[PDB]
Amino acid sequence: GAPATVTEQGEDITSKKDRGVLKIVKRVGNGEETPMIGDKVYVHYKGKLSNGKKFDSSHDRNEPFVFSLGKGQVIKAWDIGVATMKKGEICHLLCKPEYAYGSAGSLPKIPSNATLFFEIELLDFKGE
Ligand SMILES: COc1ccc(OCCN2CC[C@H]3CCC[C@@H](C2=O)N3S(=O)(=O)c2ccc3[nH]c(=O)sc3c2)cc1OC
Repeated sequence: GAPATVTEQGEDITSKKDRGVLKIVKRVGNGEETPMIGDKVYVHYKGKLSNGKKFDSSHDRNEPFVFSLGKGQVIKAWDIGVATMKKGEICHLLCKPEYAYGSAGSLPKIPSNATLFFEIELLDFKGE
């Protein structure tokens, strides 16, 4: 399935090249511009654990998830991954725990040492 495919066929987008964050572009977005640090970014996403369980979805809430890019408001994999996206892009990200919730996990849904899969759509980005 998609998690296996990004695990085996994804591109390492980390600066360390430690394969901690792998990406596949699923839908090519618009133009060449990616967001800049501090931009307000609007995304839709769904996340799955490596046991196949969906643990979150913005679609199911009928509202996007909004954060300021590159400020540690989200897991490291998201700051790194969303920074690579164009407006309108959909990607898959495979996130090792060192770029996610680490040994701590995140109760109630994310266990210790969890590799996470996300589908992310970059809806918009704007400077404030
Ligand atoms: C700078 O370092 C950090 C900053 C913020 C962090 O977490 C708060 C931000 N945040 C939650 C929003 C959401 C979308 C954005 C990505 C991610 C997220 O970052 N989660 S998520 O889908 O993985 C997700 C969803 C439901 C859910 N239910 C649970 O019981 S656990 C859980 C996890 C953690 C950081 O380092 C550990």
